[PDB]
Amino acid sequence: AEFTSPYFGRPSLKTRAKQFEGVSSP
Amino acid sequence: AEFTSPYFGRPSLKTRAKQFEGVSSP
Amino acid sequence: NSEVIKDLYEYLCNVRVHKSYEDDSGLWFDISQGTYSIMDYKLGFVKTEVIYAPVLKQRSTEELYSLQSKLPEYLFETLSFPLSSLNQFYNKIAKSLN
Amino acid sequence: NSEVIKDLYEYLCNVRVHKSYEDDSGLWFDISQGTYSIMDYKLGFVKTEVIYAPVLKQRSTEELYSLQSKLPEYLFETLSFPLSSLNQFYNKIAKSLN
Repeated sequence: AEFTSPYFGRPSLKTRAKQFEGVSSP
Repeated sequence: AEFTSPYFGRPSLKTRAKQFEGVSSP
Repeated sequence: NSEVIKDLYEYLCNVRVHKSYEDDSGLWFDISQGTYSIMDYKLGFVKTEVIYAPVLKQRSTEELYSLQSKLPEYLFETLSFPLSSLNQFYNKIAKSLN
Repeated sequence: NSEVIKDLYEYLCNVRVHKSYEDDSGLWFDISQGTYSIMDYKLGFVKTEVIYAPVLKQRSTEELYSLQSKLPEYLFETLSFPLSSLNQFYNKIAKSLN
């Protein structure tokens, strides 16, 4: 199969998951 | 295991999926 | 976790994506959005530009009358608009239903 | 389809649930919400009542300054509120970020 551009191509909020690395519940 | 009340217990919008039975894309 | 994460999106945003599928035209979503006034519609993504298609054939006459009185008239026909307007489109539906 | 359905929720509602987990206290969600101003927070559900916990320790001083100027002050501390206020809470964050 050939590469196809994703419908939602912009950088998502998936990158931000790392912000919760060391946090615990309050 | 014993039954436990779900956190989100109200009737959801999952029931409405049937509304799209016979519809096709425009 | 996928089912409880969708439950959160419903409580947080009053919207539920029933399912997705990709036809020849593009990627499509069956969607319901609520407040008790509820609207069912499809969103198509063609490559991007967005197609909105109301799902009204099943709704009763009383249901259609309530929605029509408050919702913008264009929400009862098919509509095409740019992807950059999708969040406003969501908010307009949300504001109109509540 | 779960990954593209989450992409739709992000474009439609400017919110992303990174993951869920259930500890002794209850069911928890890591959440980011955006417009480019972005806020990261946890929502806890205890059985129901909702606990909001901002995730700010990682953010830079410039980032914190911008958010603080526009967002309501209580959004920078832990907060507890009823489940029936969750959608308004989402909308208040959305309106403040945009």
